[PDB]
Amino acid sequence: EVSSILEERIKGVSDEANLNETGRVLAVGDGIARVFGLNNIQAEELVEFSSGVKGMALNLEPGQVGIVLFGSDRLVKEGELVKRTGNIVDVPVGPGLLGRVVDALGNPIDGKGPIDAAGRSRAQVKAPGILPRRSVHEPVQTGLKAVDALVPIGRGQRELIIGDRQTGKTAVALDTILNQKRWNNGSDESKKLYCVYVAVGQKRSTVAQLVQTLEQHDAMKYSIIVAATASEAAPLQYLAPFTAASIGEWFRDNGKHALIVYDDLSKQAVAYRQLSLLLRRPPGREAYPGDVFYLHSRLLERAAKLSEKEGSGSLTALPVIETQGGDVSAYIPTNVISITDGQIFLEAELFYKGIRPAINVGLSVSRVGSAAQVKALKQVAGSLKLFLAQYREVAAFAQSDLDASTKQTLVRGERLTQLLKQNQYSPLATEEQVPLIYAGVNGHLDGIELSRIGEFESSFLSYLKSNHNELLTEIREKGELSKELLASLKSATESFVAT
Amino acid sequence: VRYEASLRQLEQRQLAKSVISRVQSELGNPKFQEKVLQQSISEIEQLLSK
Amino acid sequence: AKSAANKLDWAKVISSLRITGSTATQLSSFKKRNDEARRQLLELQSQPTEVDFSHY
Amino acid sequence: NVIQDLYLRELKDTKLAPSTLQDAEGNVKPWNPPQKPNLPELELQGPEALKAYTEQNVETAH
Repeated sequence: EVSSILEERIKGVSDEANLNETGRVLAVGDGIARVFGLNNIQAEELVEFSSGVKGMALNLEPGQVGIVLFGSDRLVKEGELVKRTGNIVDVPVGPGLLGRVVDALGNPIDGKGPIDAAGRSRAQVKAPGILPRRSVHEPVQTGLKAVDALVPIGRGQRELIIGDRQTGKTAVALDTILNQKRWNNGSDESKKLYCVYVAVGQKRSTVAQLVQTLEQHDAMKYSIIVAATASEAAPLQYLAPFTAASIGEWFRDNGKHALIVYDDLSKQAVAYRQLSLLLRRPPGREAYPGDVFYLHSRLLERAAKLSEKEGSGSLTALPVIETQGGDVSAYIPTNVISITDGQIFLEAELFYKGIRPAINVGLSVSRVGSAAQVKALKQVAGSLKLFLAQYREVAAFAQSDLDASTKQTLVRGERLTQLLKQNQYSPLATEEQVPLIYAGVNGHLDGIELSRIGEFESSFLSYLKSNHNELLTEIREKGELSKELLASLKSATESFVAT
Repeated sequence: VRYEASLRQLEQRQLAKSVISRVQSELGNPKFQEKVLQQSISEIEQLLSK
Repeated sequence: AKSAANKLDWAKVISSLRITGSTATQLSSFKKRNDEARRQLLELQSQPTEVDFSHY
Repeated sequence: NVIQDLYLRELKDTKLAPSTLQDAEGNVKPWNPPQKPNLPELELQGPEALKAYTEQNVETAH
């Protein structure tokens, strides 16, 4: 009992040490121990103090090496041996991180078990070249019709999620993982997206809810949750996306696919600000380092859909940037906006108007496009974009007397807006994405009252399954919409509108 | 269950002050001498092995 | 069962229409309705008596 | 070496004994057996009711 624990603990200090190169603290202030020694010292090398804390050495000054502490100053005191671990920051990579909430070092903070790892690989690894890359054909499906069709996303792709926190910023991200559960079931490991959620500056109480939610929806078993909490030190926060990416490279390398969602790189920036200011390295615009751009570029360009040269595998990424007014002007947004391909712009107005989580999809864009979209889903959702496009313009005359054309647009558009509403943690199969957009396109939703859109949806889907889940199964398996199948589908929808 | 777990933690803390007591025993005795001598010869053994 | 009672009751709302009143159609309906919904949730509140006195 | 000495002495000579069962009992919710599921009485008793149904109902009019 207490004894079993004692034996373990004593075993854990059994086997005498034998020191080598040390440094000694001259003075320690503000997480910047200034150490005399460490003559040889790799850059970004891990050094372990005699207070046991670990550090990296961002300033290698000529006669003293200004270590950056990954922890509290209380532990450190003057004249403290600072052993040189002699290993650049590395984190385990391997399948053992699957279903594990780990700290940056890789220690399971959920304590679900030690990481099975085939290597520990260094935190910052250079981006894969031009010729290692290949065009993205594979779509990634979030089970949200609007995201999958209006903002078509693939695998390898890096695309922004700029929006305001707690509007279910995390919820939008989580929804994808759940629809990816479907794909995960699908044997191929380009369909097994082993997702990585990088929780930056997020309190343990919140992250406890997240972990539990993932487990609830039984998705925490191909998940990895890299946790750098609000209180967790700024080196850990800074290197947390970098180290996390290295895990991602292992999946990508193995030809598998995975999705890494960095939430929020804004707090990664803030941590770097703390580091830089304390290292006296000048803070850039808005007191946020200027080579934060350089960091973001290195991190985000490791996300790639590889070619068969390096095996066709990928590392999808979805960085999340938190805005306080939608101020894209702000230095950290401007930089990230430039680096990312596509943007998702989630907006408050919609939230109030009952779309929760709320996305303004007029101000969302894709710059990777429908090449990462199902052919079927593309076919029956070109129309949708145009109707909605008109709807935006003709929403600016909606509030009376209106030409029939304008009024018609409003009828289809209001029904569509209601259909595109979605509530947290509801993923929806592609074989049910394809029918719903078709109905709206054919204006079959127009007749069924706005309030009755909700009723229409569930009923329509069940009716489609009853009438022809053969048709639905054809949509899924063929992956393409044969004219005969859309003919039948059109008839089916008409029949459903009738009852 | 709650108090049982609390009692188990309390036992570790009770034994923690006992560890401190046992440390004081090392530092007084001519274990203080004998084991320092052991460290000296151990240091010799390691350092000759370098 | 209890749902049969209420189903017959709503037929009787339109039967009590064929005569006068429904002032005690409502007294019957309210009584059966209340206890049906309450007992359905009472029975869902009930968890078998026993706890893991082996685990714990 | 030092580890072995410290351990040997410490573990061997230090093994705590728990507090009283009374003290343990104080810090926990003990248990006592709930009683009574509720006993109500038979609804709307007697021929007061029988007369009430017969007499009261005649709820038809022109």
